[PDB]
Amino acid sequence: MGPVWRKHYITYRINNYTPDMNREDVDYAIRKAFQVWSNVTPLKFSKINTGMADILVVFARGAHGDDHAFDGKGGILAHAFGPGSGIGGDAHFDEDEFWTTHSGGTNLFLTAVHEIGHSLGLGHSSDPKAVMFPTYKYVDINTFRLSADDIRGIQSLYG
Ligand SMILES: COc1ccc(S(=O)(=O)N(CC(=O)NO)CC(C)C)cc1
Ligand SMILES: [Ca+2]
Ligand SMILES: [Ca+2]
Ligand SMILES: [Ca+2]
Ligand SMILES: [Zn+2]
Ligand SMILES: [Zn+2]
Repeated sequence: MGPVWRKHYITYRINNYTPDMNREDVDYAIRKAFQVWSNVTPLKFSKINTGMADILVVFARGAHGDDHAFDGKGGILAHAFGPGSGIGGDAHFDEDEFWTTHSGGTNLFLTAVHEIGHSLGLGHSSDPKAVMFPTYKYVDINTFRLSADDIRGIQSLYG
């Protein structure tokens, strides 16, 4: 009749690669960040460095055409949205910061999971084990999973 994707296919693209780390690490963090949600949600993501994508990962520094935008080390870690026009879909990371794969300062992968969840279309959870929250909490990329709470939120992407 019939169903009915929303999306099904999430083609995504990076615009530039942060010099703080080597490119492979950069796409790796984001790749894995994507892959997280792609495991729990039926959303079938695909990074294409060449072609047309649904969403775009922005890396700017300071004022990039937002009011708040940026603030160097701290403040906003990153800003992304799903269900909105224009910018909606797209995910803006704090390039001005010094992101790390290891625990270091801020973990790229960690914030990425949060913002990429926004990209799917997630209204901020209220649980500290959940990653969707507006907050930040150091999580083991060893243990690597989502919270039961968070899992309800993400299943809410239908509906
Ligand atoms: C889970 O990873 C995160 C890292 C930093 C933040 S943040 O508190 O610095 N910040 C960015 C963010 O929440 N993006 O979705 C919100 C800002 C309002 C302080 C949030 C989440
Ligand atoms: Ca910042
Ligand atoms: Ca967009
Ligand atoms: Ca940087
Ligand atoms: Zn922005
Ligand atoms: Zn957020």
